[PDB]
Amino acid sequence: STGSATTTPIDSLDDAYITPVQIGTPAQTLNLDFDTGSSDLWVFSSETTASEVDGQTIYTPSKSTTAKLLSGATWSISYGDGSSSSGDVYTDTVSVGGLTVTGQAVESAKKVSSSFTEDSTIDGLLGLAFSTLNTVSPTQQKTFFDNAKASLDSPVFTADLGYHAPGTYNFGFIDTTAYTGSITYTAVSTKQGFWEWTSTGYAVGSGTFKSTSIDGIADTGTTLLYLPATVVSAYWAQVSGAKSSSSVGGYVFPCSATLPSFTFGVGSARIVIPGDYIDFGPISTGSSSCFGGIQSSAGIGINIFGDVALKAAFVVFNGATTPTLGFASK
Repeated sequence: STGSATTTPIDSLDDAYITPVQIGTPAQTLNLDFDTGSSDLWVFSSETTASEVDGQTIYTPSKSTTAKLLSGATWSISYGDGSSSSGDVYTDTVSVGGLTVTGQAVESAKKVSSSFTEDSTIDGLLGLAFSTLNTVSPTQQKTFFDNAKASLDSPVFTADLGYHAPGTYNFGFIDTTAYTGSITYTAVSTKQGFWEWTSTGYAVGSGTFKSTSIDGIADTGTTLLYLPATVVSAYWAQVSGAKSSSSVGGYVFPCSATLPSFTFGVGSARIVIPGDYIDFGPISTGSSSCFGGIQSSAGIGINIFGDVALKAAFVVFNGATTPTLGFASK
């Protein structure tokens, strides 16, 4: 089997991407944030505290003939941005882009934090990291991908995120028309439950490539590119007037600037992030100070190849017995 679903930016900054997912019988379609940095599939629901729902579409298990309470199971998750959610668990049929899993754990939110309530476009998350990070207790649950894997033509999914445009998540096949050149594969460590890999270095604009190992995670659920302070300082030093602002919470730059590209290494291959991808616009409405898309990972504890980086590539998440990550230009 295979699946193929279009993913669409939630706003004009590509802050996140939503992908329609069918849950239950008859189908209830919710728009979920596919997150390769976490491992819970959770949704706004008929159980979510009413004051914490503001425009989201909810899953109502009592209207699904295939829903079953997973008795005694609870979940609770906290994300890198400080947001959180928790609740109880149903199993139900879940389909993505024509690919169906029966008995998928669908985590029903009883509580969500403010950031989720305030984002009316995101009806929940679909985690695509390794199932060892799943938060369901006392019986840990599998991700949609892990459940689908044995049925897939090939044990892979691919992320093809657009810049200010829709893109695609495919399951079970590699679309050879979706990228240019060849795919370069690189080793993954699953020790922390992430799609963790080591970049071979970077370049700023037309500058020379610096060979240096940068361990980090491929995380579709993080907007920006978070890298070591040394690397980030070298980038912003090439932008007149750019500075790190503690009041704003990161690097800002004059909105009048033209940003340089940023290149990252994948083995001997190179992925180029155009300068425009690094512009996240005015810090507040009407400001002439703009927020940067490359930020320091210092104090996160991990480097994160978020959407800014991933959208510059066609990315293969290879979930074979020895997992690997592939990157191609597109």
